[PDB]
Amino acid sequence: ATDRGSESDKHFRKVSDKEKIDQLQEELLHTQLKYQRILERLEKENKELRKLVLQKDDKGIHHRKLKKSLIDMYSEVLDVLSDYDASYNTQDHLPRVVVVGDQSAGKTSVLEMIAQARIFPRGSGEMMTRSPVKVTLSEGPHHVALFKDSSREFDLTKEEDLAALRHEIELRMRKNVKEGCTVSPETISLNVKGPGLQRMVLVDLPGVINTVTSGMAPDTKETIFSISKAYMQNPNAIILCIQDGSVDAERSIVTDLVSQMDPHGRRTIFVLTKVDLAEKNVASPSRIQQIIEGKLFPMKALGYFAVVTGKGNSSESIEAIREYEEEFFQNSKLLKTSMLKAHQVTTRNLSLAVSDCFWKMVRESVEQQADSFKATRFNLETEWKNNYPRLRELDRNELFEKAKNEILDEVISLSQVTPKHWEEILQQSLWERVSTHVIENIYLPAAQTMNSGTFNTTVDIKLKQWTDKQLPNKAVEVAWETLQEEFSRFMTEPKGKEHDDIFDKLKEAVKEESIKRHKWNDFAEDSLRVIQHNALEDRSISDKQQWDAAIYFMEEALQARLKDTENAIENMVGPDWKKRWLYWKNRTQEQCVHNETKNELEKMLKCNEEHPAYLASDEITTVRKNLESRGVEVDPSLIKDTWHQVYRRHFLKTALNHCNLCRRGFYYYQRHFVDSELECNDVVLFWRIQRMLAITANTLRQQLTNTEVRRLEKNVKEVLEDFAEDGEKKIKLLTGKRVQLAEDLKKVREIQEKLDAFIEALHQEK
Amino acid sequence: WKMVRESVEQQADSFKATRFNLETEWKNNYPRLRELDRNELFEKAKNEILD
Ligand SMILES: Nc1nc2c(ncn2[C@@H]2O[C@H](COP(=O)(O)OP(=O)(O)O)[C@@H](O)[C@H]2O)c(=O)[nH]1
Ligand code: ALF
Ligand SMILES: [K+]
Ligand SMILES: [Mg+2]
Repeated sequence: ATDRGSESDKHFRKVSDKEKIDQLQEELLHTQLKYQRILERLEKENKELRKLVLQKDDKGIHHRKLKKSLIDMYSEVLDVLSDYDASYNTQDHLPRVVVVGDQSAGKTSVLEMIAQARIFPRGSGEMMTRSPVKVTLSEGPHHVALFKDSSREFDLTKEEDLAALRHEIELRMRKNVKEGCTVSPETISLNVKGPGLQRMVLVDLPGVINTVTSGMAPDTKETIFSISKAYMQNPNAIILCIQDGSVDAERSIVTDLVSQMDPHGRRTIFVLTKVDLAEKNVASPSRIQQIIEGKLFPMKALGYFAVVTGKGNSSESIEAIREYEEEFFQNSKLLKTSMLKAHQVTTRNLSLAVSDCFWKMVRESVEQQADSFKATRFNLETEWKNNYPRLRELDRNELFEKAKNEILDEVISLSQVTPKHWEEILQQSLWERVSTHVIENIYLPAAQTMNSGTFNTTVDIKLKQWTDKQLPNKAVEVAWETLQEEFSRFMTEPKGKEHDDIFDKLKEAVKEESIKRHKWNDFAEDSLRVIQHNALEDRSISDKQQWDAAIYFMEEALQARLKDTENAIENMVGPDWKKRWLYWKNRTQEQCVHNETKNELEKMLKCNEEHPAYLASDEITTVRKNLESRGVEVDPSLIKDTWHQVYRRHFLKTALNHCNLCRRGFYYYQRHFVDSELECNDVVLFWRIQRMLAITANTLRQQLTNTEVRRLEKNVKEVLEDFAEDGEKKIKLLTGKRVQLAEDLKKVREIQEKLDAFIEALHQEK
Repeated sequence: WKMVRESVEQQADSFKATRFNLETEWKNNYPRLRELDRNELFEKAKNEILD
C-alpha cells in the first residue's frame, strides 16, 4: 500500500515476456550482441561486393597504383579536417590549389573550361563567386558532381540536367553570405569526374575588389582578403595568379596579395586570362613580353605563365572553349610574335603543370601534419587527462546517456519516498498556507461573539464555502509543487561536495518539459471536497490525545501571530526606555504618538477587557482628546491602525491563557465536574482542520504515488527521448569543456587515421 | 483489430490482479465470508427472520 506504481510495471512487464519472450530474447539481446559483431564481419562482405563493382569503374583493381578514387582519398582527409577545424589554426596547414586574381579577370575560367563551365553559374553582370568553392577533379567518365557532398544522378552532357545543377551551387553560394557583406568564407564542396580532369583540388576563392561600390555591402573587400588568407598564410597552398588581361598589370590587386604570401613565387604560378582583349584594343605585345618574364609581377611566380582565352560567350561548351583556345593561341601575334609558344600557353598544359606541382607539395608536407596532429593529441590528452583524471575516454553521446539513466534513476528514487514524508510535508506545507486565512477570516471574527453556537455555526458555513472553492485547489497546488520540490532535490541537488554540474542544463531542461506535461488529475479536487466536508462535518472529539495534540499546535499558530503582531508593534512604537538608554536610541514622533495612543487603548482594555475589536468613533474621539489633553494630536487613522495590532496582542494573550487553562484546568481531575466558561471551541476548530488536512495529504499522497509520479516518470522518458534525438540541445546542454575536449581528441584521432590513410596511399609507389 | 488483439490480453492480467487484491483485502477484513452474494445475504436474513 506504500507504493503501487512499481508493482504494476513489473506485473505487465513479466506478462509481455510470458507471451513474447520467444521473440524478444532473440531481438533484444542475442541480435544486439551479434549486431555489432556482424557489422565488422558480415557487412564487410556486402560492402566488398559493391566496392569491387565500383573499383572496376575506377579501374583501381585492374591497374596497380592507378585509381580515380585514389584522388578521392585526398579530399576525404580535408573534409574531416574542415569539419574538425575550419579555422585558420588548421586550414592554414592544408595543401590546396587556389584561383587568385582580380574579380573582373574572370579568374575562375581556369577551372570552367575543365569541368565547371557546365555546372557552375558564370557570365558577366555580377560577382558570381560568393564563397570558396572547391572542386575535386579526377580522371574518369562523365559523372554528375557531388553538390555539398550530396549524391546526384544527372547527365552532364544535357542542358536540362546541367541547369538544375547550376541552380544547386548558386543556392549554396548565396546562402553562405550573411547580412553586411556579399562574400562568405563558408566553403562549397564539389567532386566531379570526367575526361580531361586532373587529380587535384582547385578552389575558386571569391574575387578581390579594389573598392566596395554602392552595389556591394561595405565589408566585401575586407572579407575577401580574410578569405584570401587560405593561401596567404598557407605554405602548402599553390596560387594561380590571374592578371585581368583587359587592364595593365599596374592596375592589379593580385600582385600584393600573393607577393606578401611568397615573394619568390615558389608557392605560385602566374596565369593570365582574357589575353584576346589585347587585340580588341590596340595590342602591345612588348608588355606581354614583360608579362611572360614577370617584370611587372612582384610575386615572381614560378613556372610557365599560361594564358586562358575564350570567345566571351557564357554558353560556350567546354569542348568549344578548348578548340577556340588552341586556334587562337597558335595564330595570335600576342603569343606568336613573343616568346609564348602555344603548347605551353594552352590551359591543358597549366592543368597538367598544376597537377604536377600539386602532388609535389602534397607528398612533401603531408607527413608533417601526421606528426603535428599526433603531438597535438598528446598535449591535449596530457592536459585533458590531468584536469579530468576520471574520464580517460569521453564522448558527448556517453555523457548524455549517463545523464539519461541517472535522471531516470533519480525520478524512480523519488518514487521511493515513503508516504510518511509525503503526508507530513503536504500537511505541514498546506496548513501553513491556510493557517492565517482561518485565523484572520474565520476564527477571529467568530471569536467576537460569546455565543459558542454562533461561533461554531459561523465558521462551519465559511469553511464549507471556503472548502468548496479554495481548499482542494490549494491542496493540489501544494502537492504539485511538493513533488517538484523533492524532484528538483533528487534531480540536481549535489551529493555534498561531489556533483556533475555538466548534467544540470539537461536536468532542468528535462524538468521544464516534464512539469509542463505534468497535468495533475483534474478530479482530485472533487474527492477532497467530499473528504473535507466529512472531516469538518464530524466534530466529535471523544479522545483526550486528540485534544492534547490539537491545543499545542493551535498555540504555536497563535504564538506565531502574537510575535508577528508584537514585532510590528515594536516598530510602530519603537524601542522602550530599556533600549533607548541602552543603545542611545529615541522614538520618532509617530512612535511617540503610538506609545501614548497604545497606552490609552491599553487603559481602555485594562477595564473593558471584553471590549469588542470594533471601535466606536466616540472611543476614537475620546482617545484623541485624552492625547490632545497631553499635547498629542492624533489622526483617527493612526488610532485605528494602532488599535488593530494592540487588540490582537490583547486577544491572543487571552486566547493562550484560555488554552493554558483548557489543558491545565481539564488536566486537574477534580475540575472536570466544574462547568466553568472554558468551552475550548477553538481547539475543536483547529483539531478538525488538522485532521482534515491530514486526510487531504493522504489523498494527495495516494494520488501522488499512484498516478502523478508515474506521469512524471513517463514525461521524463518522453522528454529524454526527445533530447536523445535533439542533437542541438544535447550539444547546447553538454558544454562542459571536457566533453568538447574529448570530442576534439576523437576528431584528432580520426584525422590521424585519415592523414595516414592518404599518406599510406602515397607510399603505394614503392 | 490491430489494437484489440494487442491490448486485450493486458486486461486479463489487470482484472486477475484486481480480483486477487480485492479478495485478499476482502477476505482478510471478512474472513467468515469466503464467497458471498447479495442473493445469499437476503435469503439468510429471510430464514433468520422467520426463525
Ligand atoms: N574573352 C574571354 N572571356 C572569358 C575567358 N574566360 C571566361 N570568360 C568569360 O567570362 C564569363 C564567366 O567566366 P568566369 O570564369 O565565371 O568569370 P567570373 O564569372 O567573372 O568569375 C563567361 O561569359 C566567359 O565567356 C577568357 O579566357 N577570355
Ligand atoms: F567575377 Al568573380 F569570382 F572572378 F565573381
Ligand atoms: K566578372
Ligand atoms: Mg566566378
